[PDB]
Amino acid sequence: EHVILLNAQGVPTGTLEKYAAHTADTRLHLAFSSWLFNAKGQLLVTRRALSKKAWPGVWTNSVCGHPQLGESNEDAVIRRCRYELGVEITPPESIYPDFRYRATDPSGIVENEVCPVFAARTTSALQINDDEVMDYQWCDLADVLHGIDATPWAFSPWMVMQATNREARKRLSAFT
Ligand SMILES: [Mn+2]
Repeated sequence: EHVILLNAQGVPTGTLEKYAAHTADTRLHLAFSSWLFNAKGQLLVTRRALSKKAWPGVWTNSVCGHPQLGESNEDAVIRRCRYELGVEITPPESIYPDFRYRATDPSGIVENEVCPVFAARTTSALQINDDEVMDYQWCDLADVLHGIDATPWAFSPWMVMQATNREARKRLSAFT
């Protein structure tokens, strides 16, 4: 696994090995986030495994990751959903294509990402990958947004930042 590097124009300049790109001085790179909803309209919230290098043991939106060379964003979502959660999904839909953030985790590991956001619905049962996900929950969207708004430090910084953008929250609500 690698990440795709980007300049200030969102133009790709190359590539680096996933683990090694993520340091105290992480260079701008490409990621994605998806918000997954079941047939009841509940959002899947997941807790990252204790073994993750960056934000281990942290609650977060359904699935995030790094698209690889030659793979669309959508296919990255679909593949990471099969890999982390053992689940099939409807075609990912853009909700926040221009999302970009920088943040620092309790060990000083920085994420610095152009991170388009998607929503999809699950169409099969979860089969949890314990190396990635230590816990999850199905929740009402409005409950999660109140949590995020009250105690943001309880969630990952990309989850919070995505959820707090007005256009993004409105599209996520409409999707449910
Ligand atoms: Mn990253």
